[PDB]
Amino acid sequence: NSINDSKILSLQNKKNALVDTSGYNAEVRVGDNVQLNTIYTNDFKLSSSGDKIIVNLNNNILIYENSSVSFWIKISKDLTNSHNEYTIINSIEQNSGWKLCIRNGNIEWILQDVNRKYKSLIFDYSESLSHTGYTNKWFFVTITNNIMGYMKLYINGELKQSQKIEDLDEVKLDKTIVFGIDENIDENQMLWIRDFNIFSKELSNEDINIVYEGQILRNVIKDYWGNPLKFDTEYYIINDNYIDRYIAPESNVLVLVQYPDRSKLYTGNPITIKSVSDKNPYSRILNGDNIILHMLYNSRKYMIIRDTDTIYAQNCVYALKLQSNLGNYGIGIFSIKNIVSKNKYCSQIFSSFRENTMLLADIYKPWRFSFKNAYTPVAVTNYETKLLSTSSFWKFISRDPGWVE
Repeated sequence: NSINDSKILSLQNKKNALVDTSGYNAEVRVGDNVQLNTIYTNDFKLSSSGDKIIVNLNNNILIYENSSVSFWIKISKDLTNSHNEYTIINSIEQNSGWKLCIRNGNIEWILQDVNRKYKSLIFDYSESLSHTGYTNKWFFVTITNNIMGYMKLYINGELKQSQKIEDLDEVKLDKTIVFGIDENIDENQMLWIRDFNIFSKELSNEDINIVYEGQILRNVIKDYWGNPLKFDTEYYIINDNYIDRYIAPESNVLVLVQYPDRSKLYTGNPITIKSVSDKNPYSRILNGDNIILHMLYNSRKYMIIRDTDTIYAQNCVYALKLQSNLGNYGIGIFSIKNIVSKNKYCSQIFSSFRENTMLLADIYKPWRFSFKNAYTPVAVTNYETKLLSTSSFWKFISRDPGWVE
């Protein structure tokens, strides 16, 4: 309400064109090579040869003023793992204005006056390409400014930095905003931005979380990178407690096998998700949807099913197995639900076959004619006290163009 009312620029894909739907009619010129609406309706990709977007504002409503800028961004590995500084959004016409820069795993917002003097807010999104970092992951950015002279930086609704801006003087805002990288770049160096908005007020933490919660699309399951999960797409599924292990069948019992090369992310047996009630090929998976899992193992497709008999040693614990006969079988139907978290894109997996179970990974003796131990994904009953266990969190890693190897 009050939030939407203060929007003076809102870049959205309407026809098959990126336009300003704030009502203020800014002119938006998109380069011919720029790809729009590839992951999210209102996203655009900056990868192509010097491709860019120019926004010429047609108003004069808007440093010592109240304003906010928000958008989501996803930066590829090759671009984050570079020592060069890249300007991606620029308002600086002459010497004053603002700009967003990328450099060595850090994202930086700069506000400078005519004398080349500047102040900034910085955030290390890529620890060191760490699993816990945001390299090639969608994350929400928000920058606010107030007449008090403070500019703040929020990431996924969390305040990261605050800065007093009295050191600077003459800072006039340009009527032009240019998206794009001017520096020469390589093939796999790319980034995506979605839902770029500018507000004529300083959004409060409450306001920001409302924007964040509304644009993350809570009912759409997410893959590891933050893209919406899709049917008929291959995924490497990993458990949050064993990020260095991939799912694999031993003696028709799925177990978590350690990666041969700990740096190679795409390791294992790809799993494709199928919809029980057929829809459209690669359509989005919503929470509560019934799904079936197919694993590609040695060039053959198998359906993952829950074992009917419990493993000896809550109450019941069942191992997962593979079945060559594909089709709709209750024992192979699962349900997925996103986990609420600002640090990860994970989900929990449930089965309501004969008893309500939730998938978890832990140490067990899954076999019948053996006492061998193994880290194994299991479907367990009475999981009420397990809802917060990280051992119940699963990540779906897809082959993403922003992470090549």
